[PDB]
Amino acid sequence: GRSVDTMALWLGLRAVLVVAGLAVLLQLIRGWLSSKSYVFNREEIARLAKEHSGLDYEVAFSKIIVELRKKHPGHILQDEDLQWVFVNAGGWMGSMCLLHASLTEYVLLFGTAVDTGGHSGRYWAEISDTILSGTFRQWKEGTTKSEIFYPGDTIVHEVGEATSVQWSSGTWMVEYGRGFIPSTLAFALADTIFSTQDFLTLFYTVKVYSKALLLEASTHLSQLG
Amino acid sequence: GRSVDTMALWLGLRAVLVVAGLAVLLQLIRGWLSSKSYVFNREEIARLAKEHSGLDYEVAFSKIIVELRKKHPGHILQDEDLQWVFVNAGGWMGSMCLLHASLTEYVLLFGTAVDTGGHSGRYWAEISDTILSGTFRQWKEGTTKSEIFYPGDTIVHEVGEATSVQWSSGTWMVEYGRGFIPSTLAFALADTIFSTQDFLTLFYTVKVYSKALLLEASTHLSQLG
Amino acid sequence: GRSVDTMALWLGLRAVLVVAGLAVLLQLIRGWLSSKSYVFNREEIARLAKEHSGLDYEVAFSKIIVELRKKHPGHILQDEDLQWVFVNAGGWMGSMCLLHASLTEYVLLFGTAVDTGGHSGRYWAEISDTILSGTFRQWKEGTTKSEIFYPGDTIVHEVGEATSVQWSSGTWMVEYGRGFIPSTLAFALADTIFSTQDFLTLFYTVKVYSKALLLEASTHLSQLG
Repeated sequence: GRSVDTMALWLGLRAVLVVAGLAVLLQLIRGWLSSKSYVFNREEIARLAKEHSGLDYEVAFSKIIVELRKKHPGHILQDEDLQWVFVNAGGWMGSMCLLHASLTEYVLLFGTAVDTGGHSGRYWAEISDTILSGTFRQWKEGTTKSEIFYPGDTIVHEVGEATSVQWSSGTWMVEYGRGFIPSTLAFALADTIFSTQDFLTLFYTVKVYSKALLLEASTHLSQLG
Repeated sequence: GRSVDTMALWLGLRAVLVVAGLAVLLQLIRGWLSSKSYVFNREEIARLAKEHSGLDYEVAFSKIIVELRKKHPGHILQDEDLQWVFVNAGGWMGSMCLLHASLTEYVLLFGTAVDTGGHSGRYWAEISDTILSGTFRQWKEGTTKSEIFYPGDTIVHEVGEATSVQWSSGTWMVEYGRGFIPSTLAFALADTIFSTQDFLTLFYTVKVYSKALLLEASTHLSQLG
Repeated sequence: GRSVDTMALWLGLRAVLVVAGLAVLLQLIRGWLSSKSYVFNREEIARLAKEHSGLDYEVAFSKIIVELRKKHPGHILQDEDLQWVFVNAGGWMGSMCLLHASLTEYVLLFGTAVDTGGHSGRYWAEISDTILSGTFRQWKEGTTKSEIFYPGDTIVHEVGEATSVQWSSGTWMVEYGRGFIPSTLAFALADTIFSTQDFLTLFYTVKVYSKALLLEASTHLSQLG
């Protein structure tokens, strides 16, 4: 009767429960025990972006790239490899210009020229966004109220945290990520696979990521010999 | 030539047509013949929520939970099992606090602190939402115009109906569902599987559902002996 | 160590790269070499829609359908086969009324009664939208700025181009598509498969497409004999 169907549904739900829980456990294990060698730190990136947040955001972009190259030679992509690529993730749409990426860190310019919003993703990485222009509304898990952030502010999405994110048209920011960067890739690509079907954008995305990894390997080789 | 390719495409479309049609038919068969034993009714929930819709929505939440426990002992989750869980479904993002769930009914608090919107889902269940705060825009199938609803109003999403739904930031409501509740689960989880990749949220969701089912079974056992 | 994991990740990224690149190449090959026999042209559709864009959009809809039937008998669906069907694609939600479809062309009425937005899709087809009412914000790839278009304006989404699109509530337009129309179908259906789970909407969609193809075949047969 209804009791048997309730029992069966409960058994299936418990199966899904243990699957999802062990997936979370494996994410934690891969992340906490991942290597932690860092070229940048989030305070450096945030201070650099905040200093230029009063400029036009594209002038700021350029000045930030020049300063990052000056202070971290061999770790920022060259001009020929810079490209704006759409990012469809968690139900929102923006675009990125990747400057640096390794297994443990990334640096990029991010933003959107449309009003958009959705899920932030949940992964073993600490992400920080410093607003150059626009507005960034963040809604944290377990609460019924959200906060707006403005140019000059830095939002820190912490390890294992999930939020709702919402950007107004014309919102541009500098983003630094630290942790187990591969664990973000799935989230970064899901809407491309299951929603937009935009395989040229996927091509561009994996292309620039591979170029950033190759730059880091080349610099590591040149500095060890 | 083009005639043969047109014929082939038409054949494939007819295949998809009969597949989708028989899926709809099976949904109807599972739903209409599902059991219909009810602890609540939608008018009771709607009147209770409308009475408190002039309060702050969190005060209303608390008073509604207390009254539901008083009038339906053994059918509302205890305080230790109440939790705000994100809900990513149909392209929109909100959050729920489940109070009751069985095979045939559910009761929850729902809302969002971001502007969001998307598909309502289509399933064999009658859903009713009573607005405590915010605005709820509903766009029904087969029409070119939408309607806004305000605090104190109840929206009834009827069995087999599909709509577009849109909520402004700070919109909170009391939701009651009646029908074949499992048939909603797929819709409730799809964006988590194929968009957000947030497996800890999936864990939380199946956890609270399983707790609600266990409460209902425990109460059924205590009342039959 | 970290060097080996970096190498492995780079190898996997290169695999994804060549897969996506050859998918794009196959899309280009199927599209460029597809047949190019056309019943309409985009200037005709755009001029007809622009002429009536000062009317109420539903009066415009009707007058446009009457004129299209008068000028292209046997290529527009009859009244009994006209239906508003929800379209969930690329993270946005609208609705369409298909008037014409073949392997190489389509004509439909499109719009939304909710604020929505997302990815435009990327396929080997040239799409043109003439706004009857509302606003259409378009954000092109490789730029950090978007443009708003108003009633009477035509937006041309070109072959292989990807954009972000955003419509305000009450935005209605006339859409003409030219190219390899099947290559759009995946994008048109993805959110239904992986997000909304709305199989009755999928039924309606493949039903009207099949009816349009059958009309075109019937007219081709009646005109060749």
